Amino acid sequence: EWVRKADRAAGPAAVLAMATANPSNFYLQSDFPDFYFRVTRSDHMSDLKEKFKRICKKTTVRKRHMILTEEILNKNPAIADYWSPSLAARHDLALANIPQLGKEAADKAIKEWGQPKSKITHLVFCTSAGVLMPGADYQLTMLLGLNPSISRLMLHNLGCYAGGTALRVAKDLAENNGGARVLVVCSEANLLNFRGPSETHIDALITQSLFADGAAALIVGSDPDLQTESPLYELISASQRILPESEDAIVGRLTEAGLVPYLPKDIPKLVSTNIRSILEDALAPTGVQDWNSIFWIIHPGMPAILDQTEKLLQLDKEKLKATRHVLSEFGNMFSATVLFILDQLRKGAVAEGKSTTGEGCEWGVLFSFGPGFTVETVLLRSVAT
Amino acid sequence: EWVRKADRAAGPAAVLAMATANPSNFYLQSDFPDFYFRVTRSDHMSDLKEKFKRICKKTTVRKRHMILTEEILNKNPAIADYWSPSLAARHDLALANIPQLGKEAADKAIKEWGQPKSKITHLVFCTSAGVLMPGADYQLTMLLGLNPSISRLMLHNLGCYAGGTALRVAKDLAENNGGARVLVVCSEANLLNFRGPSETHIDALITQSLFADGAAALIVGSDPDLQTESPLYELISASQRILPESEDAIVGRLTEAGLVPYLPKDIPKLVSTNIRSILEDALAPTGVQDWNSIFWIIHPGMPAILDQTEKLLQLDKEKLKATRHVLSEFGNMFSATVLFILDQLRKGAVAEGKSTTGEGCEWGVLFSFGPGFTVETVLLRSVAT
Repeated sequence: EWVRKADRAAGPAAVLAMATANPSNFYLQSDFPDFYFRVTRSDHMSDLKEKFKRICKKTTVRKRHMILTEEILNKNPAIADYWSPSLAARHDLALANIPQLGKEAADKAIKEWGQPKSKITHLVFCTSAGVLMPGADYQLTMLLGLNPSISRLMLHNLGCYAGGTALRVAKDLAENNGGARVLVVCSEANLLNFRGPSETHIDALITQSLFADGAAALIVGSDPDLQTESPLYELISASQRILPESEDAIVGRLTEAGLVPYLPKDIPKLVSTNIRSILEDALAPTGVQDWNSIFWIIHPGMPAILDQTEKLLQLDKEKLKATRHVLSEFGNMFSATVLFILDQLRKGAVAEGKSTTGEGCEWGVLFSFGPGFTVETVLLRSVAT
Repeated sequence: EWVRKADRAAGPAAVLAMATANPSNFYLQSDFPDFYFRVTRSDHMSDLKEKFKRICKKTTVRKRHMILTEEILNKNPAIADYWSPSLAARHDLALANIPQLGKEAADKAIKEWGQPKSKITHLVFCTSAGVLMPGADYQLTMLLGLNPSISRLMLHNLGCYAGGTALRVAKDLAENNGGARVLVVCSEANLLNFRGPSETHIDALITQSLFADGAAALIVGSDPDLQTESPLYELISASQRILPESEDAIVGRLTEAGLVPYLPKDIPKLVSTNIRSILEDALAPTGVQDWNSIFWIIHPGMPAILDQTEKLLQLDKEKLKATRHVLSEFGNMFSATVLFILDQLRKGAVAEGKSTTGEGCEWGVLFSFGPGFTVETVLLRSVAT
């Protein structure tokens, strides 16, 4: 059966360009326990700093970019406390930084893409760093001079899986609308989550060892003009799932003092229990049988999950190389992290001279997660280099 | 040119079912100035109550449903103050009420629809009443027993235009995915916006005369099974637009004390300046030339805009009947209001015995607005009754 093309697109959505950006300011992880416990006026919790020193080392993170400088925290001490009224201050920083960081990545993706901005017909903007009305999607549209008639989808506070949601959304936008070009921006920062330490909230302390700032921007479109556009990946399928028996696994409470996390259930075991059949279902239409014949993007919000999945599916230790590089060099930038990893995977495949944007593989899987417990899974097809 | 149907849908997205729900508790507008100034411990502002009495009369609102009872406000006095730290309390009420109110409307829409819940493949959930992680989309999925693999899009804090966004989103979800059935829920309440009066913030006081609680639920799907499903409307086009010279027209600041509005620019003039060409562009593919040969849904967040548009396009005074009925009986329920109006328009067309779900008209326009200044415009096609 055939249908008239009419106003729709013929073929699957493709990533046509990708780029990332971060705040200029960064912290080496080796320096962070000292910096953190100083600026939060918590140097007296010697035994807690010792726990934090161990937490920070086991993250395998090396540096993290952050908007929050010692100077900004000094001018906003409520942000540095464990729990003081500070939401308005955090949202003032979000308005000054999140759309701007998104534009830095968007400029670079549009440059790689090579087409004029006026051909962008849709914008998907994800952030958990600040609820703005109008949103950062609006502010970015104004800063970039995009068409005022652009179709925007603003995704506030989905949490760490939203990079998968953004691709899932962009796929239908691109495929249903002939000529549509979708600018996808995940722009993230710890502005809502950053706070001082508490001996009674170790979960919250662990998040201070991992979360970081950064933005990723993509152009997604179907029916590429192969004379002016160069696909990097195809978005073949995109699915979302609540895992069984995962009620309240990850909760984020938005309060007067910003975002406060609550993580009672064991996240690594939840993923291990379910990852295999989720990826089997994803790979079912490809006829792949070797876990090592595909490329990998796994959200690294809990580094232990990377090791455990690697062992479980018996992956070649180079499979998660791009994933671990981003974790080491940038930390967990919330929903943007899997898109950083995608770009790093592409750049390493090209630099190392492989045959496909998927490190020589044809098929690939992108997997991220967050509150629900929710898992976003994307089936990707590489392109010949 | 033709394309293989493959996994996509053949025809345009259709509304297949619709229903609404509200909190049991309501307030007659004639009683509200007394109730409001009492519970906010503000009876001493006699001159402000007098302004409020006049504001409430000119709204043309008759009743409003609200979660907030005198009892709840007594147990949460910070909510009743103009500006006291209260976000966590407001979000506790959101978690206890917003997904639940959405389920009340969803149950009724699914009943009208007549198919099993397990055929729902997508959920679009809009609210500005509380940022939850996981969102009310998750909570509703759990309360309704929807498939854990449902594709959800959670839309937090877009503001009053999100009813148009929800239809715009559902359209692409339905049309790009063969067999997809999209549950659309706008569930809204004043939980973030409700506060005591200030002589120095008249804008905030006006919003207390209009905002109300309610949920609307729709089933949206392409390729209806005409032996089991009965389309009510077709979603023919859906567009979003930032109006020129409208920077900061509507701003909503999410603070320690909840949502605080800021409305410097003149909203009625902004709409009047731009409405006509926006609707002409919407109607361009229909060949309609008579503004009175189409049916109407206009977001009634500012009642003055209804009169002014009516005069400007010289509408038959019955055109905005369904719109004004919802405003009178329910007030402004944020993004849900245009969907209430759509359902009222359908119910009145059937009850009054007209030839189409569009009061006998073929084409219709749905127009809502909010921060940006953003306008969402939907072109609807009715169905023979």
